[PDB]
Amino acid sequence: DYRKKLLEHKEIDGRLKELREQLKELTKQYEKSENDLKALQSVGQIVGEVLKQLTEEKFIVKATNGPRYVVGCRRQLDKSKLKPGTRVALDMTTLTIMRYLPREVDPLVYNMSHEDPGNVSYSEIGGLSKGCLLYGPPGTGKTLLARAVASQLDCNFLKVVSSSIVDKYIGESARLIREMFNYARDHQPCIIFMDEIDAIGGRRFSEGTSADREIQRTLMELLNQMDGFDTLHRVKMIMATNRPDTLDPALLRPGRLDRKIHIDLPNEQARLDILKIHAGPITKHGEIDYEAIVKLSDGFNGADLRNVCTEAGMFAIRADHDFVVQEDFMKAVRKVADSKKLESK
Amino acid sequence: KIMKSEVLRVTHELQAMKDKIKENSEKIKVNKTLPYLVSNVIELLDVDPQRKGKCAVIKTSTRQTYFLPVIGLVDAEKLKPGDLVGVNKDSYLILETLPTEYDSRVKAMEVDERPTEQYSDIGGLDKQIQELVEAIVLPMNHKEKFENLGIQPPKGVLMYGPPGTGKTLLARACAAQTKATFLKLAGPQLVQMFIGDGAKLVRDAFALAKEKAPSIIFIDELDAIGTKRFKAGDREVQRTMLELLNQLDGFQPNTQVKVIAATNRVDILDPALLRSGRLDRKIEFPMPNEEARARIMQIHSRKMNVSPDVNYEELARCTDDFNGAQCKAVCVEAGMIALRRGATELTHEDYMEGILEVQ
Amino acid sequence: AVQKVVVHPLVLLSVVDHFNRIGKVGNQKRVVGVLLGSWQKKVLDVSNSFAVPFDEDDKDDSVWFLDHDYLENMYGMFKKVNARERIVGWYHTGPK
Repeated sequence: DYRKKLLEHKEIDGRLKELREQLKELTKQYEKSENDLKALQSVGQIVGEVLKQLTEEKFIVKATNGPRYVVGCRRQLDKSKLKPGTRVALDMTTLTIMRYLPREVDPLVYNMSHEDPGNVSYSEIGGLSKGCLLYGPPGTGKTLLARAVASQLDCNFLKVVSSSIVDKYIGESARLIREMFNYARDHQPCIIFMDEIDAIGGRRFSEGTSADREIQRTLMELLNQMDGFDTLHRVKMIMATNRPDTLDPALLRPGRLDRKIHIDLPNEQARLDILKIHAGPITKHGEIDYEAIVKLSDGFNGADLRNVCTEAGMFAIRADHDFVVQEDFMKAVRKVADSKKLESK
Repeated sequence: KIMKSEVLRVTHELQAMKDKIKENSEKIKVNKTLPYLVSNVIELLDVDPQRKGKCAVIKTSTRQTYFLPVIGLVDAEKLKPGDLVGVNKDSYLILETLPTEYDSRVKAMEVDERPTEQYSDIGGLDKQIQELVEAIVLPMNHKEKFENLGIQPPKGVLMYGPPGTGKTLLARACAAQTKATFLKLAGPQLVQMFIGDGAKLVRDAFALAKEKAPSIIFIDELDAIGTKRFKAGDREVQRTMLELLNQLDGFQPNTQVKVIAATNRVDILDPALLRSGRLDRKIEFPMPNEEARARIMQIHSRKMNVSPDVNYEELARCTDDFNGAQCKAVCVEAGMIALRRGATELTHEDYMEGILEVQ
Repeated sequence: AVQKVVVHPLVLLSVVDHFNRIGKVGNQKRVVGVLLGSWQKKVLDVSNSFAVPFDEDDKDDSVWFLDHDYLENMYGMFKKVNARERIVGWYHTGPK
């Protein structure tokens, strides 16, 4: 009688205290609405540029539209940012200065913003313990690793695509080799990725045309800046490709590519580790046996092993079964992997 | 319960807040009614040293540059360098941002809602088309099971084979089953007179696929521009093409709308087209035999008044090394001269008459 | 906390209005007005203000009459027309 009323009143108090969270959470956003409505009251600002300063207090501004004006100094700001050569902002009333406007390339934001999150990718590369060559034996992952450390820190996102040395006009790409590598020599930290270099890696065996001679001339600038009269002790380049046969044996000198990393799945612990990191979100039956999948797989591609395992998960979803036994893994990874061996020419 | 009696005052304050938000929330309609012009927005992060640094660069349509910080409501897809933003008369604030992509010559390339033909128009290809029918039905309805199993559908499917096989009308026939928006694109459309057009066409395709609703983008004649030359125009198509491959390799959020491709020949096979997001689904579509051609010609000719005395042996013998769209042209031609033959019923000589007529 | 304040003559001319709209009744007591300003910055800047009907008792000094609904309505409408200024304090015209 008395002992039950404390628990019952605890239940009424429970259902009474469980209704505040449905309102007090959205009231912060509702008040944030009026906070923004009070934040949109700072309006009517214009821009300008400073060329010549006569008086330390009042100088000449240059507007983007073309007409020039002169403004004063606001009591809040100081003479630090007031020096000429810094783009600033102005107001329509009294031509006061609220703050400055830092310059940037319309494109510099694109070249300095593309970023890729994910910090576990550095430890999701599997059992893998002045230039690096990522060649193309029967095993993939050249992009998941470079994008794994590049997604970890990379200190930048200086990606160099092999399609940026096209130079449709006269082949003066030396301005871009010295321009971008001059940016690499300017910025103290720099990491360079060179993916799919086989397209620009012509062996120039026979007499090349004008299209090949300019690309091989950019390769001559690469020679002149790797083993020429310029060291590359601090900058690092990652030459990724697809076929390790046409990789410019003139460029295959060990003076540039110190080590060679054959991206494959040789070790049973590396294939088992990559199989376990790719087999994370998949659900299976209690019968688990990875040694048959790892043992039967010999010299395959990592991401394509993910595509074959998920292809076996779809072969198992054809029968719309929630649980997925490893029989379709052995027979579907077996048969589909044999089809990859057929299409591995 | 004496300590829990103060909750009533809190609920009265909250319902009073809901009663008082109607006015300041009501002026949203009269202040944010209509942005009268369109102004381009360029994102540029500033630093104030709360007193936090946040600003943006504005450009009006009349070529006038002004100054304003990043303001408005809660932004999720905003803060991108886009156009068609909300702005009042003279205060120049940002109220309603909406992406423009406007250059309608590329935006309105092929505005198709849905086609008429379906997958039940062919015969003898279920063993090789069933994988594609699954690969378009299960990624559209079974998104829930993709989290229990951890499955991400591939975005590049290579529908390759000899020409004239009707792969375009067949992929469109499956696009009727996709129920999504169908958007064609031709290979020779990337080669333009001006420079950098292919970047606008590719970023436009991923602008409508990325921005718009879940759709279907089927391209064809990709082999006509997929040449791996070692100036050259196909190397410019290597700039645009390798740019697209960079947008299918460097973009992990590419889990959105797929990109279906079809090549009429595999002579110049680009080796860089092998990836989970790239053209990994390589299902070979050979030339249909006389049996399969009699099947697709029978189902494509099931509407005309065909004579029941068809043993398919004469047409099976005459159809040697033919294709799907060729027998479709024989069916259409038979439906063309069968009208002027007087007999409303399709005869048996019209098959070889059309075969020797158009071929 | 606050080293100096800035008071515009608009509020004191609103005290001239306090002495104008009396109506010759014979009270002329310490009419209390609701002072408004900008408390955001360290310096205080009075832009404008308004008043509230304030009446005391003759003998008892502890009698004071204010209004919450008039303060929330005048402050609500004034904040609706100008949200850059909020309540800060008050002021009385009495010399003692």
